[PDB]
Amino acid sequence: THAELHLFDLDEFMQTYKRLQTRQDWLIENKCKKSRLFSYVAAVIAFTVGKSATMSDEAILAKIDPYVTSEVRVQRGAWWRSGYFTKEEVEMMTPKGPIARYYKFLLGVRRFPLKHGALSWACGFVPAWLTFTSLNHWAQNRRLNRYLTQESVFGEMARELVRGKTADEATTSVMARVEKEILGVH
Amino acid sequence: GELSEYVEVNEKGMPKPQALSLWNMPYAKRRALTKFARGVRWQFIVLFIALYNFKNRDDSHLLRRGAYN
Amino acid sequence: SSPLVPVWNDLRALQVFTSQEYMQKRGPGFTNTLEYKLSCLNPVKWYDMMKVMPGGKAFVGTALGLALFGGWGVEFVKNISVMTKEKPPIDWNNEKLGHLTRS
Amino acid sequence: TAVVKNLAKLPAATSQILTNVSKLQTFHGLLEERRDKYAPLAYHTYDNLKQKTTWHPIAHAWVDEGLPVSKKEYNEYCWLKKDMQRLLPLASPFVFGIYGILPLAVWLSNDGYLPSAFSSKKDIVSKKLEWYSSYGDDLRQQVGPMLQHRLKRHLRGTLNNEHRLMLDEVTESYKEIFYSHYTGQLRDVRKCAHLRLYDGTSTVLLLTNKEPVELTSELLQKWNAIKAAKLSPEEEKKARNEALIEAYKEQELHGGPHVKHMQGYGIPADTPLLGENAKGDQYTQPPESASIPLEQLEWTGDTVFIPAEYRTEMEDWGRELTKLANQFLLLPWRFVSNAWNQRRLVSWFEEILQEDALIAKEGGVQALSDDELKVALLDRAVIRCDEELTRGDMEARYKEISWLMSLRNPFIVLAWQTGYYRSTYSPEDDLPEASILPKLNRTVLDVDVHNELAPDHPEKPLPRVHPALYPNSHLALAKEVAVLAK
Amino acid sequence: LIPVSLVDLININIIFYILLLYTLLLFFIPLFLASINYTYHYIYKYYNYNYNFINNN
Amino acid sequence: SPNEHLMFFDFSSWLLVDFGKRWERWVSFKKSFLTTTRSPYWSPQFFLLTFFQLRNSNVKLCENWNWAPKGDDFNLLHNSAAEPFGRDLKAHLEREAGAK
Amino acid sequence: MLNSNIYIIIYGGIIMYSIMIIIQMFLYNFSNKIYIEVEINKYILSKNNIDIYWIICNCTIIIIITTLNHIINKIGIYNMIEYNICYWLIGTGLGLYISPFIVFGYKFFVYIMDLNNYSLNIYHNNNKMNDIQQIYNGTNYNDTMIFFIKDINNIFTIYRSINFFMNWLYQMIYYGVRMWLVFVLHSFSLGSFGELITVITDNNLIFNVFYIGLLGLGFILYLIVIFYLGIQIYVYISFSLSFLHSTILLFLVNYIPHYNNKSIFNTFTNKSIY
Amino acid sequence: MGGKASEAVTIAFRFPHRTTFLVKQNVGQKLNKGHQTFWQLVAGGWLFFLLINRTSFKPKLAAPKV
Amino acid sequence: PSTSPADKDVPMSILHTHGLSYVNWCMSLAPGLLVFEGFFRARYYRSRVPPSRTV
Ligand SMILES: CCCCCCCCCCCCO[C@@H]1O[C@H](CO)[C@@H](O[C@H]2O[C@H](CO)[C@@H](O)[C@H](O)[C@H]2O)[C@H](O)[C@H]1O
Repeated sequence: THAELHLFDLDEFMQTYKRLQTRQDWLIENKCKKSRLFSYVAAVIAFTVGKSATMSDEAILAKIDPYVTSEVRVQRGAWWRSGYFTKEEVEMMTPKGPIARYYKFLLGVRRFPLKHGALSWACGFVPAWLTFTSLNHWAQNRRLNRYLTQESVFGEMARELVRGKTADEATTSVMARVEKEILGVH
Repeated sequence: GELSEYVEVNEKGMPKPQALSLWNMPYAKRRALTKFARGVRWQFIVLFIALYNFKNRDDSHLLRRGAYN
Repeated sequence: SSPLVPVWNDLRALQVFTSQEYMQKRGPGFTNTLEYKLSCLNPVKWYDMMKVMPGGKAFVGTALGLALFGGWGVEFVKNISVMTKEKPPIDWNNEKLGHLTRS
Repeated sequence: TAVVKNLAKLPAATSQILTNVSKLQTFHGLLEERRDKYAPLAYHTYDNLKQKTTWHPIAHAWVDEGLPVSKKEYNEYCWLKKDMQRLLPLASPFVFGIYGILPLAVWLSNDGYLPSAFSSKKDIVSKKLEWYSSYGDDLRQQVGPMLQHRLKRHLRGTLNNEHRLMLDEVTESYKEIFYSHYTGQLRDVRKCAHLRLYDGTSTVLLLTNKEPVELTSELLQKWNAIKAAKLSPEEEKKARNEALIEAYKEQELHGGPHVKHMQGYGIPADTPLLGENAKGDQYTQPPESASIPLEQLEWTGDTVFIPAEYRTEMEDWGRELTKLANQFLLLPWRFVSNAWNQRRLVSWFEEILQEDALIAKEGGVQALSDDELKVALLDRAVIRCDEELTRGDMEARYKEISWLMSLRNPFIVLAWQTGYYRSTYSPEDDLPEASILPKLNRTVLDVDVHNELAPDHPEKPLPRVHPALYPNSHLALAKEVAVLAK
Repeated sequence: LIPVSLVDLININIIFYILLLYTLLLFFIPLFLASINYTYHYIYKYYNYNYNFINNN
Repeated sequence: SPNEHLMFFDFSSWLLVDFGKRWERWVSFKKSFLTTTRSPYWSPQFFLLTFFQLRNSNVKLCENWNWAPKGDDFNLLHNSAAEPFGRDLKAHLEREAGAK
Repeated sequence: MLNSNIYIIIYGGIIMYSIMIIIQMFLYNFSNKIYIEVEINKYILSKNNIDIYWIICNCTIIIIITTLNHIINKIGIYNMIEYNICYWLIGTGLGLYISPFIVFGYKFFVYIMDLNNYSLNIYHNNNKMNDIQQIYNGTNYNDTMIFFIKDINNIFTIYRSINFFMNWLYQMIYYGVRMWLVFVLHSFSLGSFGELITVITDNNLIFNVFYIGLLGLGFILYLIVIFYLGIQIYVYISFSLSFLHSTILLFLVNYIPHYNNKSIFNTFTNKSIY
Repeated sequence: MGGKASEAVTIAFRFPHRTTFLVKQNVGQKLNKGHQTFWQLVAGGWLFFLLINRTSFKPKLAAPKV
Repeated sequence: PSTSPADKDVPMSILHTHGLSYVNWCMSLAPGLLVFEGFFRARYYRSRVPPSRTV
C-alpha cells in the first residue's frame, strides 16, 4: 500500500522527461497496461462466480430460459401459446455462451441462495473488487521493482525516491546527472 | 407520419407500401437483391471512401527512406 | 428529414420479410446444420444475442463494443483524411538516449 | 453517554451475536428445506423498460401454510435478519482502515442503530417493543405524512392534471382514506380497496398444452372441491382437466381472455405466411398444439399472474416513493435501485403474511398478549406508541390490515397505514383541552370485511351500516362471537 | 465587432457568473417554495362526511 | 461609440494559477491523506485517489505515435520551393553571378 | 522552472451582479409560472411534469430578469450579457438543452441503448420469425459479416440512436445565435443611425436642438426597445418549448386507457392454486 | 439538421410489454443438488490465481550497492 | 505575487468628459423610467380604492 505514492512522482517525472524513456521502460508500462486490462476480465469473472454462489434457480433461469431473455422483443403471449415456438426454435433462442453453460451446470450444483438484492450482488462485487484492486496494486509493485533494476534515468529517479527523498530533491539530483552525461553540458 | 425504421402491416401479415411496391416480383428476385443487403447504408459509403483514399494513399515518407529504390 | 424515408422503409421491409420468408420456407432442421452448431461456439453470436437481453445488457453490449472496437473506429474515421496527405518520414527513436549508470 | 454504555457490553455482545447467527442459520435451513419442496418457482421478471427486476407479492410472497414453528420463533428469525442488516457497519474498518472506527462509534452511540445483543432485555417481544418505542416509532412518525402525500400525488399527478388522471368514483373513498384526520372519523378498509379501481382487472392465466385459460371463481371452486375430496390422481387429474376444458369453452364464448384486449399485454394470433409461403387463402400457420385434440387439454402446472396495475404498479412509483415506503416500514432503503427495495418490501410482506398464518394457527389475535399485539401492530405500521389504545381497537386494527394485506397490493396498504401517523401539534398550551368522552373502543365485530361495499358517488357519501344490522348477522358473526365471549 | 469574438465564446468570466448565479439559486430554493396555497383550507372546510345515522325503525 | 456599448471592460485583475504547482500539492495532499489514515489498497479512498492518475499516466507513457497530430507534423502550409530547372535555376545562377 | 505550468484567467465584476439576479427572483416570484404551466400541460402528461416545469421556470425567469437588467439596470455586465454569445449558448441554451435529459434521462438512456440494437419497427408485430431474428441474430436485418466492420458500426450505431435527439441541439444553438445577432445588430444599427444624426446636427447647430422633445423621442425609443425585445424573448421561449415538444417530448407519449377492475375485494394468488 | 421525435417511434412503441409474473409448480427440480465441495475448490483456485499473480514490493533493490 | 500598479491610478475630472448627444441621452432610457415609475405607482396605488360616501 506504499508503491503508488512513489509512482505518482515517478510518473510525473516520466511524463515531463519522456524523451529520456528507453524501450524497456516502455515495455514495463505496456506490461502494467496488460495486467490492468486483464484485471477487468478477472473482476467480471469473479463477480459472476461469486454472485452465482448466492443465486436461486429462478435467478439463473432468468439468464438461461428464453422466456426471460426475450422480454424486450417478444410478447409474453407467444410463450403462453403452446406450440407457437417449437423445441428447436426455443433451443436456438437460448444463450450459448460460457456463462450460460456455467449456469446450466450450476443448476445441479449446491449453493447458498439469497433473495435477489444487495447481498447477492455484494457477494460478487467484493471478490471482484478485491481481485481488481489487488491485481492492479501488485502490477504497480512489479512496475516499480522493474524500474529499480533498470539502468536508466527513470530507474535512478525511482531509486532516489525509494530511499525516502523528496520529489524536488530527487528531480534536481537526477537532472544534475542528465545535464552532464546525457546532454553534454557546455 | 412516415417514421424512420417503421412499417405498418395488413391483415395478411404483409408490409403496406408507403411509397413504392416491390412485392410483385418473385421471391427469388427479392432474395437475390436482399441476400447481400444489410441494415446499414452510410458505413459502406464511408468504407468505400476509405478504400479510395487507401488506394490513393501517399507513400512519399517511404520514398524518402528508399523503400522504392 | 428527407422525403426518401418511405423508400428506405419499403426496402428495409423487403429485406426483413424476405429473410423471414426464407426462414419459414426452409422450415425446421436449422439446428441440425453446421451453421447453427458453429454459431453456438461463435463469440459474435454470443455478443449479438446478449445485446438484446434485459437487465442492462444493451448498455453492456454497446459499451463493450465501444471500448473494444469503437475506439479503433474513431481512429479509422480520423485516419481517412490522413492517408492521402503528405506526411514526413517517421523519426524512429535511435534508442541511445536514456541510458545512465546507477550510483 | 450511550457510547461508553454500549462499549461496556460490546464484549458481552459478540457471544450473543454469534449465537444469534447460529439460530438464524438453523431456522433458515429449516425454512429453505421446506420451501425447496413445497413452494413454486417465482420466475424473475423485468419492468416495462426491461433493465431492472420488478416484484409483486402474489408471485414472490409465498406462505408456508403448515410451517411447524412457533410464532415467537418466526419473530426471532425476522428480528435477527434485521440485526444482521444492522451489523453492516462492522465492515467499515475492513474496507477503510483503522480510521474506519468513527463510523463504529456512531453506530455504538444510538441504541436504535444496534442489534439485539446490545439490549439488556431478554424476551424478543420486550426487546422489539423497546427498540420501537425508543427509535422506530419516532423514525416512522416523520415519514408517514410525506409518504401519504407522495401516494396522493402519485394518484392525482403533478402540475394540475387531476382531471386527466383521477377517477370520479374513487373520489369520496379517496377523501375518507386520505383526509379523515380532518374529520376525526374512523375509516373503512373497503374504501381503501376502492383505490384498486385505478388499476385494471387482475387475472391469472393457467398454461396448458393447447392455450392459456383465464382462472375464475367457478374453476377455482371446483379445483378446491376436487382437492378436498381427496381422490386418486387418475380421477383428480381427470376432473381438473374436465373443469379446465369447461372453462376454456366458457372463455372462448366470452370472447377470449381479458388479456387479449388490454394495452401492454396480448396473445398473438396465428403466425402469418409470408409471400409465396401463403397457400392461397390460408394466410396463417397454426401452432403445433393445434394438432392436439381438445379432449387432451392438461394443465402444465405453470401460471401467469397479471395484476394489470396501470397506476398502482411499483415500477411507476419512482426513486423517492419507494425509498419512503421502505423508510416508513423501517426497512433498508439507501443507495439501491427500486428493484432491490421492491424485493425488500415484498419480503417484509411475506414475513407479515406468514406471521398472520401462524397467529391464526395459534388461536387468532385474542390468544396474544397485550404487548405482543402492540408489537404486531407496530410491525404492521398501524399503531404509534403515543396512543395507548384498547384491546378491541388493536384487534380491529389487526383484522383490518390483515384483510388489506390479503389482497396483495402495497399501495393501498401504505395508504391505510399512513393514516395512523397524522398527528398535529398545537401552538397553545391550554388547547387541545382535556376530553370529556371515554377512550375509543371497538371490537372485531365492528370491522366489515365479510360484505362488499360499492364506491359512494362523488359528493354523495352514505352513512356507515354496522355489520350487526345486516340480516342473519348473528349467524355470520358467530365465529367472532364465540372467540370474544370466551 | 467586439462581441464577435472566439474569446467571448468560452469566457470563463461568464462561466463564473453562471456558477455563482445557480449556486445562489440552489441556496434560495427553500425560500422560493415558501408560498402558501389555500386548497387544504378548502378541503377542511368543505369535506363533510355523511353525518346521518341509521334507523331501522 | 455603439461598439463601445457592446464591450465589457468591467474587469478587475488577472488570476494567475500555476496548475503544475496546484496539481503537485493536490497529489501531496492525496499521499498525506492516504498515509495518515493508513488506508489499504482495496479501499475506495485509495482507488479514487490513485487509480485514475496511474491509469492516465500509463496511457500517456505507453503512447507510441508514429506521427504527431494533424496540425503539428503534416497538413502544414509551406511556401513552394525553387525548382532545379527553368526560371528558378536561371535566377539562382544570376544571383550567384551578380553577387560574385 | 520546468514543472510550473502557468495559466492566466481576467476576472471582473461577477459576484455582486449575480447576487441581485437571484435576489430579484423574490420580487418577480415566478410571474411566468402560469404560462409555462399551460405549455407544459399542453406538451406532455407525466408524473415528472413539475420537475421540467420548475427547470424552465427558473431558466425563463432568469432570462427575463437579465433582459430587464439589460434594459434598465445598466451597469457593467448587465449591458454586455445579452450581447455575448457565451451567455446565449451556455447561460440560456445549455440548461434548456439538458432539462429533458435531466428529467427523463432514464427513459431516454434506455431508449438510446436499445436503438443501438437497430431493428425494423413493425406495427402489430404478431410475427414469429421476427422474434427469432431479433433474439438469435440480434436484429430483423441481416447482420451477417457486419462484425467485419464492427469498429465503425458501433460508433455509427451510436449516432443512429441519438440522431433523433440532435435537432434539439441544433435548434438551441440556432435560437441562441439568433438572439445574440438580434440584440447586437439592432443595438449597433440604432446607435449608428443616432451617431449619423448627431453628425448631421453637430455640423448644423440650427438643428442641434431637442427637436423631437426631451421625453418624446426617449419615450418612443423606450417603447420600441421594450416591445421589440419582449417579442424576441417571447419568440425564444415559445419556440424553444414548441421545439422541445416536437423534438424530445413526443417520445414520451404513452396513453393508457382506463380498464375497469372487478376483483377488488379478492385477489388470486400463488396459494389459491399451489 | 438532425432528426426529431415526430420522425421516430416512441419509448412506448419500443418497450410496449407490461409485466407478467410467471410461476411454476414444484416437481422437485431444486432437490438433490450435487457438487457439495464445489465452492471450496473455487475459492482455492481464486486464492491460487491471486497468489501466482502476487508481487511483494521489494525496496531493497534500491539499496546503495554502488 | 498580487500587484496594484500605478498605471490604473490616473487623473479624473468630469470636465474632460465628451458627454452624450440628445439622441444618446434618449437612448439611455431615463425618459422612459421618468414616465413609467409614475405609471406603475399610479396603477398600484389607484387599484385599491377606499370607502366613500356618494354626494
Ligand atoms: C416594434 C418595433 C419594431 C422596430 C424595431 C426597431 C429596432 C429596435 C431595436 C431595439 C434594440 C436596441 O437596443 C438598444 O440599443 C441602444 C443603442 O445602442 C442601446 O443604447 C445604449 O447604447 C448607445 C450606443 O451609442 C448609447 O448611445 C446609449 O446612450 C445607450 O443607451 C440600448 O441600451 C439598447 O437597449
